[PDB]
Amino acid sequence: ASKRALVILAKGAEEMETVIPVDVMRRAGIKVTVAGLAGKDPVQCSRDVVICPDASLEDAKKEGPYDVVVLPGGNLGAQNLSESAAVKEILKEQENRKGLIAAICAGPTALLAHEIGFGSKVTTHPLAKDKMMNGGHYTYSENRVEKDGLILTSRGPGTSFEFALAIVEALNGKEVAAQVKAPLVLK
Amino acid sequence: ASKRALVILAKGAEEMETVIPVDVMRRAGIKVTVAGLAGKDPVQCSRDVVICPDASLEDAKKEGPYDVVVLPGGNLGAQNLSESAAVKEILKEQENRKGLIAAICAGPTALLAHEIGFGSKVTTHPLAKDKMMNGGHYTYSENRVEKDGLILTSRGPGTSFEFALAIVEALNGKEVAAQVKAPLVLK
Repeated sequence: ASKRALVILAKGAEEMETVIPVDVMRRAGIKVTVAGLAGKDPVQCSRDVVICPDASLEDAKKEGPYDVVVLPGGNLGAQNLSESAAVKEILKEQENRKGLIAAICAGPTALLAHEIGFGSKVTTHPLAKDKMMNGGHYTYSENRVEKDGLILTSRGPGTSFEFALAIVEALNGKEVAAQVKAPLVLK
Repeated sequence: ASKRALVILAKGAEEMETVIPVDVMRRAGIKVTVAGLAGKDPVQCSRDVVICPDASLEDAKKEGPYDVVVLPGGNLGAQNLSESAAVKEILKEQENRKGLIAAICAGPTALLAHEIGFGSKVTTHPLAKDKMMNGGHYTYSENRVEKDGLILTSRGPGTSFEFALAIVEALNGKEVAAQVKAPLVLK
């Protein structure tokens, strides 16, 4: 079987947190769709790297369901994800069907904005903790990667590989994750 | 002073090895130019991530000199860099002016193709070692990041942050590198 992943790309997204998971998941044989929040046009990321999405979020959502919905970080990117009604719908449906939801660095704050996974233990970038914890709807963790059921979170660009490999393990198992990890030269 | 970096992007380049250094260098205040080898059109990377270069290599080379020329990996990308006469010229001029040259994973094999930095200690991805060592023109290292004078090399996607931070330290110093590293959440 071939798992499917939806990565939602918005203006201001952290490019490393977008590309590392996309790349690693594809190395794991996961069919990944990089969906542009604003449409099919190129997206200017946080450090000006411009990525051309595979399709618009509008079209991509029509090709669901996905085994995992991935939310990259980047403050401005996360804010755009948090303000999107389309994102809210996708996350609510994914949660309802018991599908994996993964967010990294500032990305988890989008879960808060859409009231997703309340009651879960989560982590975020240290600078995004206060925002994420507003209201005490989650229990905070300092672990590099935190997985509480179907809510998988991570802390920053530097934890992107661990984050991606955790997604791979959840979808394709520990063996596949180990096989994909080796050639990456991660110590 | 504001250092300048030239990142040469070719079809088949490893997107993580392209984006991590670009992102990290920009966080370090380095003026980075993502130059498309084939032109100004979007580049399809090794794991299908499509990046739109800031400019064509042709135009970018006219805005030199650069404090560092960066060669991402990815077998097909490295091969394209190795076959480019334009790349050969840029690297030879950078070497001649005693400018830093950085290559990662499969990227160093391009140095071999253009006879750059012979006699230097270098590292590459384990799978690129035999190609790099053809003729014994370099001395091989297993270090995650190897720097011998103006030739800086690294092993793979998983060493991209160390590689990028080494470039930052060489250009802007140890203090700046430490400041940029902290928010990345690298352990």
